[PDB]
Amino acid sequence: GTECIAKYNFHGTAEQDLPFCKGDVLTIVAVTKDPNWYKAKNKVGREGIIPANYVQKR
Repeated sequence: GTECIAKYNFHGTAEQDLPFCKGDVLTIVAVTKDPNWYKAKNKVGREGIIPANYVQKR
């Protein structure tokens, strides 16, 4: 997985979203049908969909 850093706070929008905080380090675990959304995983192991825009590659 490729690590990312959250640029902003994200409160989910739907059941499948992965909420996170600015500064958080996430690992993109998969790409989705939509280019603006990725599936990632956080520190404690939770997974969900996040916006490609709120996150900074490496």
